[PDB]
Amino acid sequence: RTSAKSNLMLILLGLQMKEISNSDLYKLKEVRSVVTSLASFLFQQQNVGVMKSFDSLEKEAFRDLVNRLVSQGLIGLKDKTSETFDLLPLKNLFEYAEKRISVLMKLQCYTGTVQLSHVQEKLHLPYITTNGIVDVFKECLKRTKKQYPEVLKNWWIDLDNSGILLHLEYAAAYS
Repeated sequence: RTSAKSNLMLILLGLQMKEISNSDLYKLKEVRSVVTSLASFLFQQQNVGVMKSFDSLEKEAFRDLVNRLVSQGLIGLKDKTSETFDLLPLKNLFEYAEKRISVLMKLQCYTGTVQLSHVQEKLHLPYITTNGIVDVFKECLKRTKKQYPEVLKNWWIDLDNSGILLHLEYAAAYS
């Protein structure tokens, strides 16, 4: 249902804090589950003659996951020396998406554009990418459909690198 990257993304979103160090994050039970699962994939992918310890594979998996997120601009490295991540970009992106989706539904809009540059300017996040915004909206839309089945029947997201196109289909009750 969701990629390993987005599972870690959801864990970060739920943490009741604005920042977290690499070491504190790696100690979270939920994080270890995701990491262990990815590590087993990395073990299978090792080339012939290559056999690293599982622990080594887990640390490599964890680094790959965090780097994928930082790379999409979903979270930032607020401090390199202490390896502390800034979680505000992620939480602000989710707030932005939730509000956008909310207003679109209230106006019964079936198709609307979300321009990447607008999101970058609005939240002062130059590093956010379209793939990052897509995953944030997918998660919010998934939650919206679950919480408001009388309003949101179905949804789709199309690509327009300049932005995304949200498609919303409404349920009978809302009309």
